Amino acid sequence: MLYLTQRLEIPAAATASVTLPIDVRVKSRVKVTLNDGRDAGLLLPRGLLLRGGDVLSNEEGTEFVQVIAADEEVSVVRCDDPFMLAKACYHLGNRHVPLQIMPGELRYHADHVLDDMLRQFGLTVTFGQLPFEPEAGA
Amino acid sequence: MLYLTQRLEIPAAATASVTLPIDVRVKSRVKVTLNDGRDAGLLLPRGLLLRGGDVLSNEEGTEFVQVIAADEEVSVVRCDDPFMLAKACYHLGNRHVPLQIMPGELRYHADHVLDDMLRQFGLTVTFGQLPFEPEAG
Repeated sequence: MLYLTQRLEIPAAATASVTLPIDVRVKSRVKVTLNDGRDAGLLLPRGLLLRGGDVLSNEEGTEFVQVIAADEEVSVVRCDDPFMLAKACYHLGNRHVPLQIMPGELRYHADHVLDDMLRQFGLTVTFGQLPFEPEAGA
Repeated sequence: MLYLTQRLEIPAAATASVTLPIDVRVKSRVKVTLNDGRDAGLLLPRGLLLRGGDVLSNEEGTEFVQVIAADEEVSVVRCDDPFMLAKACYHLGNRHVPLQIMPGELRYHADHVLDDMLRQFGLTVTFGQLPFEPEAG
């Protein structure tokens, strides 16, 4: 039974693979079927951030699996007006809502109350099944 | 004494004014000093936010006091890259920091800890003595 351990920075062979949510990419240690086929456990230190593209490796180095942010039910906000988005970011952080931030776009786990709070800013909120990479801050 | 009890939606020619910082402007019941030296007691409806430009009057409609946001010690954050400002807003709100948000310009009570924290994000912080008007949520 192969078990993942250390996390390298160097993006080696993408021959192996695994796809997990944000929920599990902060467990440091767990197990479920993978993408390369070969099931495997986990051995990562405390308080680690696993990002889409972040390669992993074992003690032997024979394998270099890759972590992939699985699609997750999220609310997506797209606007080309930084101000309207800035305001939003403020109020979401004020409720400690894990949020993904990119130019012209925001992502947070689907929640209608939040969608209505954002629509109250004249923002368009649409549902999506996409990878969720919220801001570093657990 | 003199009591200001209403905030007329309808403007009017001001007969006086009182300068006040945000902490006071959130206070419904309080004794203040008009800029002409007279003492007036604010007795407006509870839970109301006084903004600069607000005009308070009395029952008899014989006094129209204009609220002026007092100059406060604030840090000012800018960046030609608007996307950089957003992340700062998210973190500031995470810490529940009163914040004034304008297009390409943030403002908050000067605090050196927050300043460094924002420089990390690579934001240039500046200082000013300006009227502070934080978001109300």
